[PDB]
Amino acid sequence: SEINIVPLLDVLLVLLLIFMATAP
Amino acid sequence: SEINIVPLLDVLLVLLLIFMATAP
Amino acid sequence: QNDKLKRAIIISAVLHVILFAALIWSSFD
Amino acid sequence: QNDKLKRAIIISAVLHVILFAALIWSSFD
Amino acid sequence: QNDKLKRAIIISAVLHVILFAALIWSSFD
Amino acid sequence: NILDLFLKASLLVKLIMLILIGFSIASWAIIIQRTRILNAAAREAEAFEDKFWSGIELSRLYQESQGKRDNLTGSEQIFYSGFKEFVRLHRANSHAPEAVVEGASRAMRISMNRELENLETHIPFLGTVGSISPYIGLFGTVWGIMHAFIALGAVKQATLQMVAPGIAEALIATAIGLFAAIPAVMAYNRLNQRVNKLELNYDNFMEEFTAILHRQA
Amino acid sequence: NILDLFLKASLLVKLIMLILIGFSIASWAIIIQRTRILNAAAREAEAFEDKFWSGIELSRLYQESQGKRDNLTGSEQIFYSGFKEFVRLHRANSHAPEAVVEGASRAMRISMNRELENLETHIPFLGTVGSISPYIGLFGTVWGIMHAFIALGAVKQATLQMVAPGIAEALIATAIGLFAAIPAVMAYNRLNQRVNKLELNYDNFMEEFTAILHRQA
Amino acid sequence: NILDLFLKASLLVKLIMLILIGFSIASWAIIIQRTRILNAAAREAEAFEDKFWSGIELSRLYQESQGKRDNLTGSEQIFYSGFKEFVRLHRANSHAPEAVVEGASRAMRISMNRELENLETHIPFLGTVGSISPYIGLFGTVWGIMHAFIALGAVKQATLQMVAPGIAEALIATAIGLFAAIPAVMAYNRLNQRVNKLELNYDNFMEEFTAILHRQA
Amino acid sequence: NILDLFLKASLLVKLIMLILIGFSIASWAIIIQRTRILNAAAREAEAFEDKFWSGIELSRLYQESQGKRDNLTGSEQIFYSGFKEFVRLHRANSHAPEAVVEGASRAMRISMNRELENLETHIPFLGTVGSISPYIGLFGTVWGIMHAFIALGAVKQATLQMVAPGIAEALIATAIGLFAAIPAVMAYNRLNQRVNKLELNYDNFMEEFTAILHRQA
Amino acid sequence: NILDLFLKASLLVKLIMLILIGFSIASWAIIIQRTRILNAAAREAEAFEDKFWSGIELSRLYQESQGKRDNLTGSEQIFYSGFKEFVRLHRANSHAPEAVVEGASRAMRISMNRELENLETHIPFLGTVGSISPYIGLFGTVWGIMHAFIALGAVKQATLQMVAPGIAEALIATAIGLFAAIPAVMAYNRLNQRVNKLELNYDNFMEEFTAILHRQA
Repeated sequence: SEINIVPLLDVLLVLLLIFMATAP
Repeated sequence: SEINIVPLLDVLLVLLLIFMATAP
Repeated sequence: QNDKLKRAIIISAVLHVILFAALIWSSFD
Repeated sequence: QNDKLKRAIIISAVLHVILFAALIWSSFD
Repeated sequence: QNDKLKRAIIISAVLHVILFAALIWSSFD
Repeated sequence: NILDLFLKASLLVKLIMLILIGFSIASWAIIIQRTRILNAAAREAEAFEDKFWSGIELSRLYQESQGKRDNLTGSEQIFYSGFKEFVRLHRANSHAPEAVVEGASRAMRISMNRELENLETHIPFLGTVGSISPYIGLFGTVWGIMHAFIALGAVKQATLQMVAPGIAEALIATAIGLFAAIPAVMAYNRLNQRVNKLELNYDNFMEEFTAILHRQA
Repeated sequence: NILDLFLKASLLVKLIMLILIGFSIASWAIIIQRTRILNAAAREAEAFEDKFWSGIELSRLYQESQGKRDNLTGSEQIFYSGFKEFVRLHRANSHAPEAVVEGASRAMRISMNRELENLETHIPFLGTVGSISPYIGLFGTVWGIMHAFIALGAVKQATLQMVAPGIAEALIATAIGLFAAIPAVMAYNRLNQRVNKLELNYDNFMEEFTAILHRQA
Repeated sequence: NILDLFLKASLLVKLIMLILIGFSIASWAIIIQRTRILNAAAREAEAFEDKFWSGIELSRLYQESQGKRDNLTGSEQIFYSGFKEFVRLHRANSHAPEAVVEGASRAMRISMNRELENLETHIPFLGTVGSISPYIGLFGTVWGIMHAFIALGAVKQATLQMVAPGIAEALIATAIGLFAAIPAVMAYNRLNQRVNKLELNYDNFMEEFTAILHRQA
Repeated sequence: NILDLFLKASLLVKLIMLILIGFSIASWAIIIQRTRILNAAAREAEAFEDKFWSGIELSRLYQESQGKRDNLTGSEQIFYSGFKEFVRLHRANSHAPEAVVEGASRAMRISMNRELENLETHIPFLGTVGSISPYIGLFGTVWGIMHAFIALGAVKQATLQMVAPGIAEALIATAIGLFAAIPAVMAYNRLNQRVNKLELNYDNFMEEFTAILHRQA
Repeated sequence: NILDLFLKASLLVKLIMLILIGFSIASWAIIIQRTRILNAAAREAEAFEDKFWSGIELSRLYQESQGKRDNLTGSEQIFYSGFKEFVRLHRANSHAPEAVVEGASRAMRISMNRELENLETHIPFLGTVGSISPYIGLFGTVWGIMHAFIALGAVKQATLQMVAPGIAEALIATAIGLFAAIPAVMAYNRLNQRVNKLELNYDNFMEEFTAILHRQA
């Protein structure tokens, strides 16, 4: 009985791409 | 032998916070 | 133990309702 | 055992206070 | 024993080479 | 403005949030109820273990147990059923000793199985909550972000402030998921350990009592 | 539509989506198939366990068991194999009484192992699916994200209108992965618990039958 | 500086910080207090085992043990209980040797179980704290990210002050969560392997004592 | 595309990728090798276990084994060692049954230990690879991000589009690390489960053979 | 550059770096020290195993061991202690053969435990270092980034170009931690495996010598 938060990296990368895309 | 995921999540969160702080 | 289970359910429900209401009220402020 | 628990709690509290003071001092430098 | 290990090593190597070649090709598309 | 965010969210997000709240409410009460039962059972077993080996004759113990009728629970029920069937088979004519011993042993096994089944109720439900809770929240967050981008795509030219409120509303589900997930994971292991520790004592007591009665006949 | 997004996707994304859909279908089929068998086995075992202790002579039970020999299962099969080995060894050779009991015990153990192996089919695949699917989804998303970063590295003055379809396609893979991974985890533990609870009845019956065979040997 | 950010944060973040601080204090106290008890138990066990193999008559040791009966602990209590049960059984009704051997064995087992239960306390709490420590920090970081995104949604252009609180609260939550988890991880296995070696010494002593008692009767 | 990024990478990143690829190749080779050996050992053990209980005299089996006069594998080795020890130990030294039984059992234990050691090679390498692999990927990611940020400050123009490639390199490194890591982590447990069952079967066979030898003393 | 890094770094940043460097040096020194000791122990054990089976009478081996005097390690120490205890117990003529055999076995067990404890020194420090190292680096990185962000708000002339040198220096902390932690796990596993290998040889020799000594009684 543990906690799996593996899919959270997906959301982190998706959100990270937004800031880079709208940089200029 | 089990996969340790916490350090990767911490590094990703740190990078995301760094990118967010530079928005303004 | 069934009546004790119902009492525990009621106590948990009322405590959760009170805590959530307090958190929501403090969130606006 | 309970007295040992109280002594351990007191020691831990003193150590935590000292560590917090050291952290606050190091935050300025 | 050793010959079987060598054969398994060769099979793994060729499979990995094929997989990497397939992955590289998909990048141009 | 948490209430405003809850009202503004789509149907699926609200449904998932209600489901998670229901799981949390159902989860707390089970732990609160089961801890007391396990704690009481431990001391009752210790007390009965203390009383049995005092050197008192078995007939006196049976006479004491007769009055308490159905109030007997735990190892007391085991002793009552075992001695009852032992006496019933012994008073029958033309009896082999080993047959009577086995007849008592099967009753002891049945009683112990019933007691364990009664004790271990509702425990497996916590593991399902602890293992499924975060996934639903992540699914809700992904769905919310997907529809946020779908709504953003309607206008091809937009800035971050056009989509920023949508993302913040989506991340609500994962927090509630983790909040519901943590306590069940915390409590399940301790409950299982207590159950196993209690079962071992009953096994040992049954073995010793079966061994003792063999020399009686 | 989703079909349009599937069509415009490259080979890798299509393959990943097809694999995930296949895993979902296989998991549902396995759960549905295994539930009925695990339900029927317990009923048959309980019925035979109730029938056995009626006090009928073992020879009559063995004679009746030969009528439907090709369709026996569970405790009936265990008892049939044990009795057959016992009678063959006793009436075909002259040895010490302990050797016959040892051979009967070995035959019963082998039969029980075969029965458990037949009962425990196709279970670990659910656990493998549950432990594998999220990583496949993450890889499928990371591929697209890396390609989007490579594309954005060369272009200038991005308006967030060119990379939106990439995010829209990437999110669906993770959503499908989570949906596939949800039910296998909850099915696995329940099925394992049922099998573990079923093993003890066979163990107890083997011990009791060996003890019974010892006396009449 | 840190106090400014802590005060500026909402109440939920402060509650999470307080919970983490409490867990850290409790873990430190338990780790401090367990080692002295373990070392004292080991030294006492070795010291008592030294005197048992010196050729002194067992009757003299039993007489000496009575003088401090109420304060007996460690390996000394097992011998006391075993010898008391053996002498009581032998002095009464002239029981068979197997009966007195089994009585000594059961008394020794009960005493050993009680002693091991006394030794192992609060150890699983450290493991639970070490396992579940960082996820509360992740909860806090998620809430901080949500607050930062909500702040970024203002109509006006964002500034440093508008996004200052969320970043600070998330960083503080992560830092405290990481800080609270080190000692439990560093101490759990070292504390468990300490008891795992005393159990073996107790088992060996029990076997030797039973073997010695076998010849006397 | 990606090949250009790999060509433009630094030395340490390329070395890390090569090391990870080599580890993956070695792990896959070992995994492919071990399974056939395990299955062959299982079937060979089952065949000889079946051959033992057919009823043929043990002397004939020993004569056939000696006539083979070659290295054996599985349960055949244990029987040969035990019988060879028994043949000399029965006539020589003490004729008490306990001494001969213990002497045969010691040889059986030694043979079991050496066979188990010979069957369990190259397994811990998979575990150590699974434990160590992700940290190298994280090291590569951190190094890439550090160099990307260091290079940015050397120019007057500050654009994130200039920083974009380093993130892609870091993500590639992390993905390769996880891909190398996972399969060994699964295979370690998947392989240990089989060795446990083989050990149990060997122990049961040893117990049966020891009883059979003892009953004729 | 190290002096520049230390000058530019504040408190709680250089202390962590010094601790990590010390841990790396200590781990390397411990590994280098222990490899030779283990190799020499293995060679000496093999040599004495070769010597024992030469057919020389036990008495002559005893004078050879006495000629060696104080300098004895492992099997030599076990044999010397066992023979000394056996002779001392036998000369008294006040104990049964089983008593003297048990007394002889106890001394050998104690000597074996002491030798294993002497061999197994300093191993757990490697495990502690490997388990702890990354988290200290993460804590240092978080603290450094917090300080860098805090110092930025003081100057209102901030630019995205001027923060890159400050951000770059913070991440050096975690790389050192990972580099320190990498070899510790592999060294720990290999050393533990070698110790486990030696334990079996010691146990086998102890059992064989106990049987041989009991034979002459």
